[PDB]
Amino acid sequence: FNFSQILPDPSKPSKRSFIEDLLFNKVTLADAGFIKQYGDCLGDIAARDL
Amino acid sequence: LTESNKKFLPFQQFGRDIADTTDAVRDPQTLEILDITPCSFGGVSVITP
Ligand SMILES: *[C@@H]1O[C@H](CO)[C@@H](O[C@@H]2O[C@H](CO)[C@@H](O)[C@H](O)[C@H]2NC(C)=O)[C@H](O)[C@H]1NC(C)=O
Ligand SMILES: *[C@@H]1O[C@H](CO)[C@@H](O)[C@H](O)[C@H]1NC(C)=O
Ligand SMILES: *[C@@H]1O[C@H](CO)[C@@H](O)[C@H](O)[C@H]1NC(C)=O
Repeated sequence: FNFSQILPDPSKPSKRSFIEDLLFNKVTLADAGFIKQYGDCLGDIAARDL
Repeated sequence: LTESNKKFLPFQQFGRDIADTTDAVRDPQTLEILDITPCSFGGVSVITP
């Protein structure tokens, strides 16, 4: 049996499998709250950032 | 109040965001556009035994 698609891949920076990487690419995570850390919000841009 | 690159129309004075608050103003003496940003804030948590 071939389990290389679901076993973790050490080449990635985060140890996730190929199918896990596919699911993480399929979901577009738009709710990144504390990734901004308010510095990028303090730098005000003319584009309407939600 | 910060300097901004907003291209105001000559008849426009104030700018409004999605929530209909004032976001950009025009300085009445020298014709310059200023962005208004709320001051720094955040949550405070206490970790204690
Ligand atoms: C188990 O499956 C993997 C993936 O199908 C095989 O590894 C290679 O994976 C690459 C993609 O990263 C493919 O392009 C190659 O065709 C795959 N094969 C080879 C020979 O390189 C792996 O060979 C399979 N192992 C077994 C024992 O079936
Ligand atoms: C208006 O549009 C031009 C080109 O589309 C751009 O260079 C300029 O910065 C814009 N003005 C703004 C965003 O105030
Ligand atoms: C008065 O307002 C005009 C309007 O543009 C400006 O050019 C001028 O510099 C102002 N004078 C003073 C003393 O602020």
